[PDB]
Amino acid sequence: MVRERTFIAVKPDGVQRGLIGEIIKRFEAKGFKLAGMKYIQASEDLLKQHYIDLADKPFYPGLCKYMSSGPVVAMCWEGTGVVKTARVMMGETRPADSKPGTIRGDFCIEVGRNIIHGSDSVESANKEIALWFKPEELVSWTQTNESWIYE
Amino acid sequence: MVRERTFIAVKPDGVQRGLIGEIIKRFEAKGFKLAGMKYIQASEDLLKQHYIDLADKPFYPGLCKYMSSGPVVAMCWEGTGVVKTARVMMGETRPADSKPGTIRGDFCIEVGRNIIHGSDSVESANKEIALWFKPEELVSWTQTNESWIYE
Amino acid sequence: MVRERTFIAVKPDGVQRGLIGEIIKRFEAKGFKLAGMKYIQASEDLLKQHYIDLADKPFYPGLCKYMSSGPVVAMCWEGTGVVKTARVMMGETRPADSKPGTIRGDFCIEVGRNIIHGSDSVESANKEIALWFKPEELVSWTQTNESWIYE
Amino acid sequence: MVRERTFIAVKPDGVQRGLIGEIIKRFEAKGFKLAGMKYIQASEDLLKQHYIDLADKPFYPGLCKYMSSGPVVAMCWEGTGVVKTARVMMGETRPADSKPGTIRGDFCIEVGRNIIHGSDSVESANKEIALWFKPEELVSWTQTNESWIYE
Amino acid sequence: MVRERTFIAVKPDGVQRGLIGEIIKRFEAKGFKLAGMKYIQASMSSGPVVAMCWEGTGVVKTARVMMGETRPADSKPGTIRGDFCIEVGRNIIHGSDSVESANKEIALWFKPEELVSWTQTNESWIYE
Amino acid sequence: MVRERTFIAVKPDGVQRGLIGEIIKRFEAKGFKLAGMKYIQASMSSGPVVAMCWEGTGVVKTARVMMGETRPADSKPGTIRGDFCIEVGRNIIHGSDSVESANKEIALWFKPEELVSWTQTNESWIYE
Ligand SMILES: Nc1ncnc2c1ncn2[C@@H]1O[C@H](COP(=O)(O)OP(=O)(O)O)[C@@H](O)[C@H]1O
Ligand SMILES: Nc1ncnc2c1ncn2[C@@H]1O[C@H](COP(=O)(O)OP(=O)(O)O)[C@@H](O)[C@H]1O
Ligand SMILES: Nc1ncnc2c1ncn2[C@@H]1O[C@H](COP(=O)(O)OP(=O)(O)O)[C@@H](O)[C@H]1O
Ligand SMILES: Nc1ncnc2c1ncn2[C@@H]1O[C@H](COP(=O)(O)OP(=O)(O)O)[C@@H](O)[C@H]1O
Ligand SMILES: [Mg+2]
Ligand SMILES: [Mg+2]
Ligand SMILES: [Mg+2]
Ligand SMILES: [Mg+2]
Repeated sequence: MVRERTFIAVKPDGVQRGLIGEIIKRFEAKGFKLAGMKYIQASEDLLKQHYIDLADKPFYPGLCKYMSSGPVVAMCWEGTGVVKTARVMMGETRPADSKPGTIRGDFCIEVGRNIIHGSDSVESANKEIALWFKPEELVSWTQTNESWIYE
Repeated sequence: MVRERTFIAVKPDGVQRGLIGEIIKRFEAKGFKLAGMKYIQASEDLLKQHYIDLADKPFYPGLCKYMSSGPVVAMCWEGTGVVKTARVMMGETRPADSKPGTIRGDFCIEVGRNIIHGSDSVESANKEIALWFKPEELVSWTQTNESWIYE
Repeated sequence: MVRERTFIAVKPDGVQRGLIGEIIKRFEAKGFKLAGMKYIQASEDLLKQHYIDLADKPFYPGLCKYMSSGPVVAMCWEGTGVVKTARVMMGETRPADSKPGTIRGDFCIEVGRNIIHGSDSVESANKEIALWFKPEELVSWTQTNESWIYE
Repeated sequence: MVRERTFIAVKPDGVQRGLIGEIIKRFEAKGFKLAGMKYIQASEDLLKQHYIDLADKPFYPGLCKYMSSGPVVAMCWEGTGVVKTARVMMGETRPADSKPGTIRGDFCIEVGRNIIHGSDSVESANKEIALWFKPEELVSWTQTNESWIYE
Repeated sequence: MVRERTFIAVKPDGVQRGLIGEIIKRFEAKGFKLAGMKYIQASMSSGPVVAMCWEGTGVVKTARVMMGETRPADSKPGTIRGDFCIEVGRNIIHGSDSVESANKEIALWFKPEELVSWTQTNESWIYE
Repeated sequence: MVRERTFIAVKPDGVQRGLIGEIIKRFEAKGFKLAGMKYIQASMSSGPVVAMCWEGTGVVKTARVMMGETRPADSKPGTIRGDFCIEVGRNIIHGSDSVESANKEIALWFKPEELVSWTQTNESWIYE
């Protein structure tokens, strides 16, 4: 019964500013299915791998330390088109360019404090999910209202 | 003053997923006036006429079938530019193309389970409202703060 | 498959103050099932019958005229214990004695403007539902998530 | 400073009815600190131990069976008086006796589908937290505005 | 008609934790009328407070009910202190405990210029 | 650090329709800092307005985005005008259109005493 998945994380600013439930609420209200979830303080080296494609960018060392500075909520969300749709729901990388109604549009201001992460593509999602989740931490179950979300 | 009216329906998935109140609340908040409301399981005959323009589309027979599967909330809403504005508030026909902040943007995933209907034009609204409501079932009244909504 | 029902109405102040959706939202969120709904401007004589047991009270003539002064949303809600549970959700007859968290506790101030009505007992509900609803206006359907509300 | 901790679980009906975010959001809003969170379909063995005190109750075997039917959200929350206060926020064991404003008061109907669990005491919390979480899975951190929550 | 009035303040912890709008929304939703509002660091004085005067039938006692008990521990869910805080020294909001207190507190915090006379157009749907 | 500041007013239709708290909650949620607040009938003057000064990086243009277009008809859902109103003459809120406008509007509506200097303790989670 399996459907596309993506990796979503509430960043340390999201946790510190009390937005975990508000963020999850939006993904539930959309009809997406929660397949995995954990709360951790990730190591700086874990984040260096998560953001490996950015290793040469000037903000990278500070981004990885920052993302390891507090707990994060790591999540796997599942549904048709969830990878691209979640990005839409978050807004742009820069909150300044994110529209009201989006998570970043509604809740934050700066690119370095943009509360949330979502995979940018299916292949990125597959890598990120495997990096953060062990296979047994991914739950298979079926939403009773699946009939009303998918024909 | 009598203003423009549109026909809005909460589809069976919208009723089943408990979004009636949320949808009505968005229209009240916007400033529009409720002019008619009933709750029915519509006949397939009625829906075939409702969607008569799409009678040759592949999805037509399934659409009408599905829209008559359960109760819907049928509404008439009144206010300046309410036809085009209600459509903006719902989003695009496909939720995948709808923006966060809109009803479909926030709440659903698939074009076949897109929780709500709105007339696409004034002429469409005139036909639909007459199809769903008897004249005696429409309510004319004046919002006390209508002067804070309209100059 | 039938379960207890009650009659709930959004009074004219509830409609005028934009609380229809907020009220319905609360009954949906609770797990109750919407069985019937209509929007009407009820006659003063209909209300005189609705409130017949109060015919000798000083506020009665003014209460019946008032309740016929604007549109009301008439509803039948269904579920285990719904009659008594809905009253709890509304608060006391007097908003002054209704606790925050209740509909009257949150949204109004005076006994004569207390936004909502609910049947006080099963026998009252049976009478009120029959007075306001024709039998065909009552919808039989089954909430897909009934399994998660009732064991 | 290390403060009191409690074990809180979103039950399978709570997950299925899309109330994860809403529940977490209430605990964040109150000022409590998230100290642990995982998402699992628990073994029936684990639940039999979780509820071991109720092993002779008629509802016990069905309870454990049901709690292992789907994924639950397992949580550790931290703060002054969090054990007794979390229980207040959920309501009474039976939703019928729970007040509007509480989680069960707002969201459910039956004692067997009462969406959430909280430890009934500190000693119960110590056992439950150890049963559901390995030491390495609990997160110690400091809320930046903790000084606006505690003097 | 000028109705009963009470003093309500969002305390510095209320301002710091971003609860100003949430508190105001509750009093507006209830049907009470905002009569006065300012934002000041008074000369507790650990930061800005929102000082307010709300007006309506029985607003003094009702606003206290809406806040919850003095201690959040004794405050019920649905109330402001019940939903949003934990400790007695960090209980986010203040409300006058009587008409006399209210009258004194209003006079202390507000100049008469700062109490605005107006009528909610929906007043006839709130007050008989 | 003193950051950029803009003038925002809840218009009389905004006050009359009970949207003050809702508007404030949006600016608090976004992470902007309330710098000044009053409530007055200015000498449009058809009733009370809530006058505010909000502070943060890019607050002038961002607050305009949060409001939506000048006309609610062109305002998108999610925005204040998009969610809550219909006509251009009843568009509930005002925001300065530039830093220069903001500076002038703030000076016009607020005395320097009424701009409170403070720091959100969560500032380090909003600003790098
Ligand atoms: N110019 C920048 N300055 C500081 N931080 C940045 C910048 N660009 C990106 N970041 C941070 O790095 C994270 C990952 O970057 P990237 O993968 O490019 O964006 P996204 O999160 O949209 O996929 C961003 O979410 C943001 O927190
Ligand atoms: N390609 C499609 N496949 C399935 N159902 C569709 C498709 N396109 C439209 N529908 C359904 O038919 C309904 C009516 O179509 P249409 O009138 O074109 O759109 P709208 O609802 O936006 O007015 C849509 O709301 C949608 O639920
Ligand atoms: N003392 C009173 N003064 C004015 N109106 C009243 C009074 N008591 C009751 N009412 C109005 O009459 C309605 C019906 O009264 P009743 O059936 O006694 O209360 P309830 O609505 O709780 O069943 C109330 O909801 C209220 O609007
Ligand atoms: N009489 C009952 N019938 C069915 N299930 C029950 C009954 N009483 C309790 N339960 C279930 O067992 C759970 C555990 O019981 P208990 O520990 O007594 O209550 P609480 O959950 O409030 O701590 C309850 O939350 C409820 O879901
Ligand atoms: Mg990237
Ligand atoms: Mg169409
Ligand atoms: Mg009665
Ligand atoms: Mg127990």
